[PDB]
Amino acid sequence: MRECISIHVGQAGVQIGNACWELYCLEHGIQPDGQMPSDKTIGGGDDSFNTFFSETGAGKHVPRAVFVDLEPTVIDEVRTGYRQLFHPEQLITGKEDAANNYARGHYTIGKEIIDLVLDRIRKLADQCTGLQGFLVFHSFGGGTGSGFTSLLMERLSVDYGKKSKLEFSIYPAPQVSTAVVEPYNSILTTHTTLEHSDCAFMVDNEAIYDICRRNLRPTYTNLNRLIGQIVSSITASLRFDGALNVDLTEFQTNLVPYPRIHFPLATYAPVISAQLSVAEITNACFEPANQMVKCDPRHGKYMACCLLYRGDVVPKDVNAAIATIKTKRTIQFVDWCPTGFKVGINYQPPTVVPGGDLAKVQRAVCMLSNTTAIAEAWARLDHKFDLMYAKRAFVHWYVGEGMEEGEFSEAREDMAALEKDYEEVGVD
Amino acid sequence: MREIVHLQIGQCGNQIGAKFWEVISDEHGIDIAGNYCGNASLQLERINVYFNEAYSHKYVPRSILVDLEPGTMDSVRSSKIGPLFRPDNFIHGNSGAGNNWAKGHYTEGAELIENVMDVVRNECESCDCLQGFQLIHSLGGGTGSGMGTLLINKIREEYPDRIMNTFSVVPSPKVSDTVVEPYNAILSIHQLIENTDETFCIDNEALYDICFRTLKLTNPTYGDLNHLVSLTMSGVTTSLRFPGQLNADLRKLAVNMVPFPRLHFFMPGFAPLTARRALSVPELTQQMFDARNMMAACDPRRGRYLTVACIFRGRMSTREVDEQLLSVQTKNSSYFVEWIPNNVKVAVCDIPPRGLKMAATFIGNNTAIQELFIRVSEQFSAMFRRKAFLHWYTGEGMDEMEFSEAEGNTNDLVSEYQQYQDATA
Ligand SMILES: COc1ccc(C[C@@H]2NC(=O)/C=C/C[C@@H]([C@H](C)[C@H]3O[C@@H]3c3ccccc3)OC(=O)[C@H](CC(C)C)OC(=O)C(C)(C)CNC2=O)cc1Cl
Ligand SMILES: Nc1nc2c(ncn2[C@@H]2O[C@H](COP(=O)(O)OP(=O)(O)OP(=O)(O)O)[C@@H](O)[C@H]2O)c(=O)[nH]1
Ligand SMILES: Nc1nc2c(ncn2[C@@H]2O[C@H](COP(=O)(O)OP(=O)(O)O)[C@@H](O)[C@H]2O)c(=O)[nH]1
Repeated sequence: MRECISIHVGQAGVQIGNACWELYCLEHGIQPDGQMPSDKTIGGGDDSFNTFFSETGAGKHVPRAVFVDLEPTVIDEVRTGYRQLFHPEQLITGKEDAANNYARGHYTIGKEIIDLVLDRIRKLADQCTGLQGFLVFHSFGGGTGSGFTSLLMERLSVDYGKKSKLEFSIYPAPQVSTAVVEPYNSILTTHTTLEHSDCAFMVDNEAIYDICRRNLRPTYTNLNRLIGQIVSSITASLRFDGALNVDLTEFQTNLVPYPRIHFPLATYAPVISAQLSVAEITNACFEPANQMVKCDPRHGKYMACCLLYRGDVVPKDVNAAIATIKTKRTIQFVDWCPTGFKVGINYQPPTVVPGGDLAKVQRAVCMLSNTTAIAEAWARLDHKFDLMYAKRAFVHWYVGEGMEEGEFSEAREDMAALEKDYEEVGVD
Repeated sequence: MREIVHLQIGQCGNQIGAKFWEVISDEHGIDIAGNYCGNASLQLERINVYFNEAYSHKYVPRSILVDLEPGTMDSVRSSKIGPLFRPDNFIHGNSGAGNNWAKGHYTEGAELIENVMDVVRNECESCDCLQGFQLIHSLGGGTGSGMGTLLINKIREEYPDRIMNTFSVVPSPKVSDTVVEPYNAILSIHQLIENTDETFCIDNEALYDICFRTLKLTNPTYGDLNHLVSLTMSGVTTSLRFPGQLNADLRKLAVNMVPFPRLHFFMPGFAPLTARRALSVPELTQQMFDARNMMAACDPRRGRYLTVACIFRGRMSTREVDEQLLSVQTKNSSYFVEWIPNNVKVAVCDIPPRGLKMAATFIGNNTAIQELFIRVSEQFSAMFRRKAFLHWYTGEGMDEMEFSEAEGNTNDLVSEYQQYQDATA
């Protein structure tokens, strides 16, 4: 009765989406060719995975996925190393990359390909009768994953204004960065997709790299597998039995009070090399060094918390863990009915990759919590933006593709307004 | 994969291109018949940028060898890679310019630019998609610099949305006996400022200094300079020839390294330089940023690195490379600009060049390149204040205001380089 259409933009989006759909086929027991051993006896939908997976006339469980990138290498990698799982009609490739430029993906190179992607989106939405919205997978640093994401968000806000759209962005990190103008692309795609995104799980690769270093340099494959595990346990409640956060409106209403403040934070305790009590893994979700964003939540104030437990976790001791968490004076909630940790427990254990990077565990926990600590990350990004705009560095690569000089000042004003609104939330 | 069309103008460009193509075909495992014989699947990956796939497993390069004398073409055909190159792509004139920039920029370059335009259009209309043009030439010669700048102007007119990468060799008095070379160098520098987006400033003065001090060879023979520039060009193009984290496929390299449309003069270097030996990470890193090791006559202590793309080749630990380069960046924070954060990009390729276990190639848009454009301009001042050989160039229709315009543009480039060096975050 409900459908979701995953959208992956950029090389990071395509690789993360392929890893995530591999983990979704692993967790739901779907065979890689597309068939299902147990649940194909019915042959129909609405079996709690119909929000993601569509069934054709041959019984194949093809995911409702759109892989869009301006480089066909990763698309051919998905189509070769999967091929019968993903239809080639819905996998859109491109000719020329935007090459770490927002304006190239937003005005010239993405504008010659936006209509075909919109037509493919409408074609995939025609099979959906009760669709909720779209999951946008992209990355902040790239040229495709910022410019084409911004143009796609503009087109989906003009054409699909009754729908809610998520966001799955990758925050740039100095450890693994292929560009220098990642602050410029990130600030421009934040200013353009501020009014068109309703939940942005921006995760930086620095935190994933630090977790892989201290618990598991690690390459992009280990980062991709860990990020796929993180996103799979984030969206575990949407593809399983209904406790909470089973819809996009539930995500938008449990965590996002403001039209602009839609940047949650995820935290994961059970990262072990390939047991642990409930109280310590609940405590480890409040550790600032285990968060998916490199920031300190103790200097900010919380707004919401949606603890999602995976595996055989008894619900009696979760409340005792909640009490032992709340006895500490670290958490300082907001002062207009802040509620608390809305725990929902899924009894299906999470499945890890056989011989991959994470061991199979019985107790798993994730903390989808909104806070004002993301304002430190936006202050860092605007500080890097201000350092490269006092002397107008790298400006000409964007103006030469149709953009104007005043767009950078407009994005700076928008980021100043976002920082001011975060401060006004943070000040009673 | 995308496709790059290679262009070599002049006998210096032809000789260095032949040595560079031999080094690449040794590195990529391609024999003289164009058939793959390597042992790694990475060598056959990203091969369509340089080698055209002909019939019966023949990987011929898409090289356009352009000259004005047939002796250079006969020397190319007499070498080992002569049958490997495309015979239909040979273009040669009858009479060379002979250190005459006006003769190669207004008369003979103009009379052969239609033929090289037809060859370029024939190569480009067969492209699935065009990535850019790589140009290798010398700024001092007669048909080299003039025909390179005329080809640059024609390419920028025909394909304004394509990159232009130039391996421009700046002439030096220590290896070249011709006196009129500051005229050609300053005129080609003024053309490359206004009509090119990338420039690899390889200087023969620093090559002679490297061969004199490091290799302890008194004679600056052209074979050793050819081998050194070919090794440095292979180490630079290992980003384009092999997939990795830093692809730097022409446009990405220009987005990373070039902050301004005039200040796009690079400074390539090669740390383990050996003539025709323990290798490790911190010795290679401390040899990477040395003044003596770099292949341009510059002083990096007097300038600031605007962008750095240090690429390592071989089997090395990536964590130790990252730690050593972070220690280098923190220990020498006064040598880098503080208003461009994270300006050092590191990539590691597992395939080393042949003859070396490990390699270390650095590309940089340092501010110290303005010393080279002060040296060449001040040699141009000593040759224009007395109008030496000015009757040759002005008799070909060139105005004498053209030299004043080129001198003013290079002085403005020096002034803007110094102004952006004096600014601090
Ligand atoms: C101040 O006193 C001096 C001190 C030193 C010297 C050194 C002395 N002269 C120069 O460099 C002058 C270069 C000007 C260009 C002129 C501008 C070319 O357009 C002329 C041209 C040539 C051919 C065809 C059409 C047009 O001539 C050359 O390149 C000639 C090419 C010819 C021989 C093939 O080649 C040489 O010159 C040699 C033979 C290879 C070496 N010559 C020298 O060592 C001279 C003087 Cl006067
Ligand atoms: N975690 C993770 N990040 C990635 C991956 N691939 C690319 N990135 C991010 O992408 C950023 C740089 O962007 P690009 O290299 O241009 O890749 P892109 O975002 O897909 O943009 P395009 O190349 O134009 O498609 C880096 O900061 C990385 O963090 C990946 O596989 N895993
Ligand atoms: N590094 C290097 N430089 C060269 C070589 N041959 C020529 N040059 C330089 O190129 C300049 C001459 O240009 P040239 O190619 O001969 O011009 P042309 O005679 O008109 O084709 C001289 O100033 C030399 O410094 C070489 O083999 N190696």
